[PDB]
Amino acid sequence: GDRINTVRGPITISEAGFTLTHEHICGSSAGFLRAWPEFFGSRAALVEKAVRGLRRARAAGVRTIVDVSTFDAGRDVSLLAEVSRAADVHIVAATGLWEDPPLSMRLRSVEELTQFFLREIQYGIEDTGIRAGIIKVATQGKATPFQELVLRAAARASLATGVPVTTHTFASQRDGEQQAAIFESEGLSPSRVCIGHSDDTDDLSYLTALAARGYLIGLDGIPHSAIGLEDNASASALLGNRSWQTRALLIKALIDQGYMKQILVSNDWLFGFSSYVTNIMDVMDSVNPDGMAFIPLRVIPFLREKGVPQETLAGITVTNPARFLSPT
Amino acid sequence: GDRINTVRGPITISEAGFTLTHEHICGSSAGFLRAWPEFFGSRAALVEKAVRGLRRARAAGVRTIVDVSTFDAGRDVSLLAEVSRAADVHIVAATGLWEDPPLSMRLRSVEELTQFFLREIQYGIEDTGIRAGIIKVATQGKATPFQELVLRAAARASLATGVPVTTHTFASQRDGEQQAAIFESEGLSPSRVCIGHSDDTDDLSYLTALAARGYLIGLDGIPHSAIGLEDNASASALLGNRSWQTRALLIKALIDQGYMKQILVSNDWLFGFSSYVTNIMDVMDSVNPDGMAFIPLRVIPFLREKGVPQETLAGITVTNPARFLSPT
Ligand SMILES: [Zn+2]
Ligand SMILES: [Zn+2]
Ligand SMILES: [Zn+2]
Ligand SMILES: [Zn+2]
Repeated sequence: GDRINTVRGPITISEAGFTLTHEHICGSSAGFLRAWPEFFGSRAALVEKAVRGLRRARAAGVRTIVDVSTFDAGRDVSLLAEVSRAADVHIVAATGLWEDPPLSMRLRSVEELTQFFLREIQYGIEDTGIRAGIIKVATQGKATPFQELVLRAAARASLATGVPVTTHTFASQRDGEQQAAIFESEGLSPSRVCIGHSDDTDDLSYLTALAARGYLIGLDGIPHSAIGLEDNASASALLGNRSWQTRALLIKALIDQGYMKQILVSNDWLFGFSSYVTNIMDVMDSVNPDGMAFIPLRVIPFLREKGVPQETLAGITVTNPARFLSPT
Repeated sequence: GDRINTVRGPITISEAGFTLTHEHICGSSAGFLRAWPEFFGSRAALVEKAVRGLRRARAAGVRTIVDVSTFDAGRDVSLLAEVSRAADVHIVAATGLWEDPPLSMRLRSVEELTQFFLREIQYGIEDTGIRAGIIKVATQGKATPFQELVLRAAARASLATGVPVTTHTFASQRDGEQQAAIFESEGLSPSRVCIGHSDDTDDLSYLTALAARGYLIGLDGIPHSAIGLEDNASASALLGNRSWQTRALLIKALIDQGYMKQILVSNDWLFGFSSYVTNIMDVMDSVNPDGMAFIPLRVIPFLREKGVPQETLAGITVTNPARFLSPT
């Protein structure tokens, strides 16, 4: 209630500080890093790259990241703890399910899924004792029958524990509207939910319809852009053709509409990425060499020059994540 | 070449003895047993159930099982080693990919997949040092583009190492024909391939077309039957409405056609099964309380009473698996 669970234990709300609410140490699949570490060069190479990136983010002012990798995104909390220890950056781990649940998850009931999410929040992840501080869910268009169960189980786990929910959307398909409907049918407060990848769309009617009913809006992929890589079909499909400035200006748009307290900003960066095409991490790193430091080093000064007060940006990067993550 | 790799190290061909060539300790998904052991009651309960079942199989004459669980079927070779040690039954582990590859596998090239399979055969699975003795692959109808890559990578790994390939089919769709075509396009000898779940069909033209060109025929689900459970839709979809006697008589049919040296027989049993509906293991155990001992306790005497000589059944259960598994 007055503590947020991290991969190194509980921290006070004050300790979280500048917080990136949607990040990944490694976007993978369950068991994959253990079974095929050479895909990333080596496990040690992945750790070192992550520690260097988090250290640079910490020098730019970041104090906490929320790693929203789930079980099926290959979340390895022992890896997160090692990297968090070495970089002196808090890492909040996630439960929930992302875009790639295996059969052993896809065949489960809403009650079974709730047990699993509660296990990772209340007891621990695997045998590590590390407890999730957030629940991650996903749709990519209209929800599959199973995804409806996942969203309902996430609501039930959140209602039992006060831990918030954050989502993956196909933003241009307005997924947040169906996600909101399911969450609200289970009695979940919108104040406990971040509708993520919302910077993937320019539709202000969709974004303000979510914000008006109390949802937090995840503008979490600001440096994702393939402008300058139209040659590259896979990178264009993943990153889009909208500039980082266009994405960042949605932060100002929601501020100007009165929603500054409901905005959560992040990079959605990673240090390894096996769940997409080979060498995508190299392509992404050439687009954005600042990595997770892109928000404080480039987005914050950009919004300042566009006239957003520093106090407003401090509220967005410090106050909003603390209010969101604090169990309630 | 003169050794078969098991989860406890290499064994001589003579040590394999009576061998069940298609079995599972636990049909699951990667990482699932680690993340949610309570699904199986407990990890300790799963181990104990498996040790009891293997001990009963050993008392019935079984000396070796081939666990054809892949990475994506949740193969845990440390679990296999513990159960193999406690029951004094050799267990051969598998590499390859089954019906549920995650994104981090599905996006890989044929070259990358070959590296992964070779890793598990030549170096070891995860950090355990345990090496696979067989490569498992799967189609369920016409092969997906990715499944074509898996089959080709399996052929390449087999050609480099001499380790055999065994397959999952939708037998009534005659999957073995396309599997054979892809394998042969890569230069793989049919003598290194078992076309599995072949007892799911009664089509003798399909079965003899595979056997005639040299494939081994996996009659591996003999006790799978939902006769007596027409009420149960999920069990009927999984197990089928053909009797175990009907499946077992395919063994005699292929013997009578001259293929006794190409028949491999098994139960396709499991001690846990999270990749299907909840409580399926209870349903399956009520259908077949003998578990993995069903082949020696019921199928062998049944074929004897139908006139198959004991020497022929000994060739099928001892000689054929040794010839198949011996790297060449
Ligand atoms: Zn996402
Ligand atoms: Zn993400
Ligand atoms: Zn199968
Ligand atoms: Zn099987």
